Amino acid sequence: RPRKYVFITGGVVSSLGKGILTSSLGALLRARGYRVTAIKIDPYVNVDAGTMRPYEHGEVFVTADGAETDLDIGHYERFLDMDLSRGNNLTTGQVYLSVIQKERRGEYLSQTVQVIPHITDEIKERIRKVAEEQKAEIVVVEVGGTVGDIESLPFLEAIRQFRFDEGEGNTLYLHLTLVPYLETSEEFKTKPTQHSVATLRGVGIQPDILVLRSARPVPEEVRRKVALFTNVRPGHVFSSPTVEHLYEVPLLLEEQGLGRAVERALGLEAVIPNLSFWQEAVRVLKHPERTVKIAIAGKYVDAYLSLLEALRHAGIKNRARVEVKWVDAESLADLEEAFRDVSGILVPGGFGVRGIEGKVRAAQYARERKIPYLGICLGLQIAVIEFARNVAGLKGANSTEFDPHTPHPVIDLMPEQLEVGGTMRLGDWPMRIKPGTLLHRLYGKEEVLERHRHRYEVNPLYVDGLERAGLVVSATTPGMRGRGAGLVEAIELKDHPFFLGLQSHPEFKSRPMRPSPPFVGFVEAALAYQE
Amino acid sequence: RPRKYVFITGGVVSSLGKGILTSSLGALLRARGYRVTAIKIDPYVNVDAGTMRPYEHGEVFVTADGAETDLDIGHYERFLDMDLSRGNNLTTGQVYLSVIQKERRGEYLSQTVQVIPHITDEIKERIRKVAEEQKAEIVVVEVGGTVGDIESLPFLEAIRQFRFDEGEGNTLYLHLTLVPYLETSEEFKTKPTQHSVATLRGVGIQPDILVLRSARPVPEEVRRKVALFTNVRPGHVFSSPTVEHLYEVPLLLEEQGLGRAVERALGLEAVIPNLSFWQEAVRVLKHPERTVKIAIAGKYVDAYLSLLEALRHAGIKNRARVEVKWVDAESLADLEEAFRDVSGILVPGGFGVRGIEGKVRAAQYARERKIPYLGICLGLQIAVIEFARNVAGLKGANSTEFDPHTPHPVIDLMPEQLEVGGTMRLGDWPMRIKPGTLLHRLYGKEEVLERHRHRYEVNPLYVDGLERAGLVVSATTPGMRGRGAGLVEAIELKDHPFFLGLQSHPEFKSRPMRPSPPFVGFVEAALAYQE
Amino acid sequence: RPRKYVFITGGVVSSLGKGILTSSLGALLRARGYRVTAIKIDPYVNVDAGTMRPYEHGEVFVTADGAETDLDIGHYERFLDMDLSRGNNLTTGQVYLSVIQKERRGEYLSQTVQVIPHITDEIKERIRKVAEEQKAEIVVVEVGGTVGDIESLPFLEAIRQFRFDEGEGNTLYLHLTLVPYLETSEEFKTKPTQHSVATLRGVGIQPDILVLRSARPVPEEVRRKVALFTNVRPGHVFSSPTVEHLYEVPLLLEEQGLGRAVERALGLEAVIPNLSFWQEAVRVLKHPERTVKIAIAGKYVDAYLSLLEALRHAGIKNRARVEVKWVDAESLADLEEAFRDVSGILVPGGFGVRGIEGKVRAAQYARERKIPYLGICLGLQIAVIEFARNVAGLKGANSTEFDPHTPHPVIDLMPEQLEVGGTMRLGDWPMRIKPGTLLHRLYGKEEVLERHRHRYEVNPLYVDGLERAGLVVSATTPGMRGRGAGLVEAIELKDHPFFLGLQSHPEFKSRPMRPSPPFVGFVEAALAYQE
Ligand SMILES: NC(=O)CC[C@H](N)C(=O)O
Ligand SMILES: NC(=O)CC[C@H](N)C(=O)O
Ligand SMILES: NC(=O)CC[C@H](N)C(=O)O
Repeated sequence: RPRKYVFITGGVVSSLGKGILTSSLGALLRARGYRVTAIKIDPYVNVDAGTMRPYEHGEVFVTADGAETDLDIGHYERFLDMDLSRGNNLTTGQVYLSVIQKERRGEYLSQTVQVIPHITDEIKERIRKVAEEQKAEIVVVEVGGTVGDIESLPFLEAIRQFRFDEGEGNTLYLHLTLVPYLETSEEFKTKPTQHSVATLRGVGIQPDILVLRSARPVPEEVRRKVALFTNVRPGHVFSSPTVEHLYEVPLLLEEQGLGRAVERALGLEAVIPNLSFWQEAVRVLKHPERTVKIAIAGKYVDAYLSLLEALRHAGIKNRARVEVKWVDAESLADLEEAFRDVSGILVPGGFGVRGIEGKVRAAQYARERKIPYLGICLGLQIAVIEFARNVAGLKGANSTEFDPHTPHPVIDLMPEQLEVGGTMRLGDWPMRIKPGTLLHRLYGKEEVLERHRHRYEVNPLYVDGLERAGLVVSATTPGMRGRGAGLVEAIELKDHPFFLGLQSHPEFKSRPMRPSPPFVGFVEAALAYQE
Repeated sequence: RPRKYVFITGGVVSSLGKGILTSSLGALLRARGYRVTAIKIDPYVNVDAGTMRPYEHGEVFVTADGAETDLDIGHYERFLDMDLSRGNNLTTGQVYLSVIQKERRGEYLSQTVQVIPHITDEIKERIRKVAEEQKAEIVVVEVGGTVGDIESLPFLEAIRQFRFDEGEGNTLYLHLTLVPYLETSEEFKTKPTQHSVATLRGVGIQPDILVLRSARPVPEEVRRKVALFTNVRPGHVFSSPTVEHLYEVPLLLEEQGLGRAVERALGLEAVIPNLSFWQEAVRVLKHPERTVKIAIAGKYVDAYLSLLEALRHAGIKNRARVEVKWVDAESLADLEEAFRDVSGILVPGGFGVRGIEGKVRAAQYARERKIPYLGICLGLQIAVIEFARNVAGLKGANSTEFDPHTPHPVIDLMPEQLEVGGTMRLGDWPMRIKPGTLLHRLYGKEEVLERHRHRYEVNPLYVDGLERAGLVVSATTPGMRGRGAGLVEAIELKDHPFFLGLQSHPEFKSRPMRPSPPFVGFVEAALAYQE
Repeated sequence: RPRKYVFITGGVVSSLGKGILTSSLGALLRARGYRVTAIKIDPYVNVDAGTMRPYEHGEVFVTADGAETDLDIGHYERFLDMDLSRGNNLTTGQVYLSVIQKERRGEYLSQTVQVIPHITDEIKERIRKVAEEQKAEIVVVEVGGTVGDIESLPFLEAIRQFRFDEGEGNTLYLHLTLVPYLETSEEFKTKPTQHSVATLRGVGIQPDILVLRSARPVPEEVRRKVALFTNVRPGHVFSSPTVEHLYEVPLLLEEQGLGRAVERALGLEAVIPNLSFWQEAVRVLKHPERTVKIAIAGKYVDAYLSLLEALRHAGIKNRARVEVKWVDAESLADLEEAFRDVSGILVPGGFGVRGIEGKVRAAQYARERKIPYLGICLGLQIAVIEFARNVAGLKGANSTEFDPHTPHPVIDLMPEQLEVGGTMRLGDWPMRIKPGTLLHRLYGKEEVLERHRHRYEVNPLYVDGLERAGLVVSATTPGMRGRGAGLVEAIELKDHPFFLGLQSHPEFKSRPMRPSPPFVGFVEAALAYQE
């Protein structure tokens, strides 16, 4: 049974929702029982998303293996319901760096190294390597950038070569384009699509399937015209209309027949997908039994893409619509009005002093006014800082990240004793939950894994005291590779309806099919608070 | 002093308002005192617009010389304020037919005839010939179609050759493209523009000026990015935002600096344009002293492009906003409600029986209820028919176009005596107005020219009787080339506030700077009726 | 059983021998028993080759139906061994003229007519119409021009559309390109091929087969590289090396596997071609039993393409190599040296006085010195003129074409009595051969058809006298459609080893498989003369 490859390119304009299309096709294939994996090719020169801002210009996703990748990997994980790794985000920097380092070591045996075939071999090899490791039966590869630009050329060439390498029936090429619709003229402009496919053909790729992005679905007559001038059969031209909920996409594509078309094109026996989860999730999103509002007091108010997705997953499970009120951390200054008509307060992650003191106030206000509180990473550090100051009377308490000279570094770098150097804790780390805690009630397990991306920890030296003040350490980590043994992973308050914080980013693991308990509980408590 | 040529191409999509851009640049140049002319190249194979439907799929304009052309010629005439001719609408059919007929006659002297240079020579020759006849100092040529399609290729090549033929400083190339704007992302997508210009460059043309069509104006920073990747200097990239009134375009383009950029590029001494007319016309359109509503009882409710423009011109002169209520002729069946809140009824032109009887009812209703009435071409024939039936008691009266067997053909083909064969009366025909009539009051002249396009006339044999019944022949034509001597050109009613009809299409000559009197009076009477 | 279409395009440069490739594939298919036909698309604007010079810039072929076409039709007829017609030479002029005339007649029903789909529909319709009339099972269509130029675009689009129209397995696309070979570097440059195919793909066509034109055959390794970067399978990339004899082409292509590849691609059951004729003809050309030299006293010394082919066909049948000595008619002035080592003199066709008197001398010299003489069309008129002057003593005798005022118009326009106006006799005309003549000995029939293209005939009024002088009219035509009844078609001399002339162009019908008797005899007589 040969491995199947489905490549996805985009044309006309850079933004078409190609990430969600890839994810949606991934879901339709997994809904058929196939073992699938998606690879996001990002033509940029950055080796990885590690040197970029973690939130500001859009969230940087973190995989179980600790890789910092493009946010699309998160989409992919959510729609396919599986962990991806560093190998699922391929960049120009990675490819050129390996090939270049390889020829400096003389491993190319004195020959002249070139984009073709050397850079292109590296690209294909990485695509196959990761698909092998994940035992994929079908692999969906999304080419970032836009057909017609310079950066994606090496990648378009690389994937073009797969048809010959893999043999007939094992590769399929899909191209997504923009079809402008004039509300007045009431007409769909297909020329951009025509020119884009012609350009793609010029580099050597003939799409087998086309998806036309437009405000509304593209009429059959129009789709036929496009089919005939592109060399794509009529039944292989589909629409990608704009929709209210992202979860609707897999459904509308399957209904039009994308799934069937794909199976056939790959010469696979027809399998009836089970889309029961998506259908119900979309039903819940369109008809919530109730709706509650919570506030996100962040300093970056797609910076919290995974966070917002996590809230949505929890909402669905609670059969409730979760409305988000964005509260600018720094502005925190009438809290009564800022959190008016708010049944929950969430303090997300971030770096830098900006907004810290503002978040501190939100936490205090949420602790005193018995308002559900969820703190993620920095959110926990904030809570620890606010508790340290106003409950343990540790005046000036803070994190050395914000005040390197505070007299009470309740949050500081990795303790020298627990170190092995100046690197963050990234990826999955085991978390031992304490029985009888709120954390325990939510998970229902005593041992779990959550993903991390931070360089500051709760200072051990202060734990004993804070606990005496009434702070509960509902979770700790046994460490990993002899590092961070004993570090605090979660904190909560006993005399509060819902006050929880975690050092990790549990949003990163949240899947619409399997919500993150910390968020499930947060939403549940919110609803409770709303009475 | 060399003749200057400004070529205008379009890219990305077929609809960008390139016709109005051409017209607007034409206006800015005439506002500088230059003798200008515009040529519309229509890549279609039709020799002319003569075999197309006159109204249904958009109006077919008629020039003073009787040529049936694309509607853009009308725009051109209105913005430049000058009559154009058959030579101002160049088509593929015209070009290939002349070259082909020429080689069949052996006039190419036994050589192999080809698209290049023979078809391209014909195109350039026609462009120069018409510009010469019109003594143009600056000629604006608009290339129909979209860069990247097959049909316009011979024309793009033809105009590319002008740079070398005319010598430096005498040719300028402008390209209009679509820049999609995402209301959400709040971003302008410039890739389509980039790809389009790259394609244009590929055929051999480097634009000197670019105009970016988009919902809103394109920011300076964005325009600079486009300038740098297209080879067009920053100061030569302009915006074409969507606007309320067409007359605003010349103004916004001049303000941004298109006029100045053009003069400079053509090496002409700066001239301060006088845009006083446009500024006031736009002021009137934005702030009408009053507004009246009139109904258009037509069978095609851009079929009446020139008609609606004519109403707008009249409105401006009357400093009033004219609201049009579309009344489907055929549906005419409660007239009281159909013309409710209507201070004027206009019955436009058309061919075919469809809606005739419905129009007849509108006329009768407008004659009895003393409601201002304006009938254009068919509009007059309708009025004559309704008057014949209900005032002269000529039962069954009609036009032989609708009832070839009516016992009273008050409207029929060109009288055999007045003929010279089965062709329509097209283009300007002299009209002798009768002193003391409503027609006379409106024009203020006794002799004028109006454009025609019809094959039916008021049957002479019935004039005497109809006049006795009370119908007034306020105009007749002395004929032309010994044809149609004596034919009725206009009719009106003495005992009515405003009841007028003309055989010609006076909308075709209406200019915003010089409104058509028949419409000026119609609007004036409407206002009167509204009290 | 579906009709199969094989399209042939050319890239990089205009001259690649694509005409002979088309012809050669045609031969391989007919050698398999298929009914085939070839259509030559000539992108030029000339409706037909009728207004071009008949010889000067290359011969203009004439088909049985009297059509004047591109010389490729001749190749086609020779390799396929079948008569083609006007419909086998499609031009831009024909296509645009029909569509244009059609819309002027309003036959497009008021719609806007465009290159696509109207011009393209006309092209496809003409291709199918002619294939139907000829009951073709396989049709080979050659696209003139070069991929990448403007003129052939409408045709490339037209043929691209056939794949969808005809359904899978019924269309095949072949592209011929130039692969430069550096004699020094000893390398084949494949980039031109790469860029050309990329351009072809850009217009929407993916070649299934490629033929690389180069000085020498392209190595397998190189062919594989081209296959991989063009999307064409390795076994479908072939070579077209330069060769000594044109007849070698079908053979080398079949040997490489073009025939097999084509049958398979069209989903046809393998048929073993019988290439026995070509193999022997090539054997004869490489190893002639003998060789003789004849002189061609023409005024255009590919003007005589069909003539030279006819000589080659005759040579093969006589198992002798025929060497041609070009003798410039006008220069005729030492005949002894001009015809030194010449065993035969041929005077071909032409128009105009230039060289007439020179040809006259060659004829006289050939008649007196008992040297084999073959006169084609003008060649016969010359002989009649020379005989009239020097044997019948008709001083000043001539053709009115050269001397409108000669006192003895032994050759003049179509006799007024035999006319029906000022048109030439074109295409096949029946020729009644007289028993016992040299003409009869050669053909072996009394009635045959030969193709014509001339406007001058032997003046009847002079026949009687010339016959008395000793001239023999070995053939006459019963006329056609009541025209030219009785006209002289051939003349010969009784007291001469070989002196023959014909009014028609028997070269046009000569096929390598079936030589034209007049030439067979001419060569035979030449050999005889050489002793
Ligand atoms: N993303 C975050 O929440 C980071 C919190 C803090 N900067 C740390 O390094 O721990
Ligand atoms: N356009 C018109 O108004 C045409 C009216 C009528 N068909 C005529 O030929 O006179
Ligand atoms: N091609 C020819 O041989 C033409 C001969 C001569 N011009 C004729 O019209 O008969």
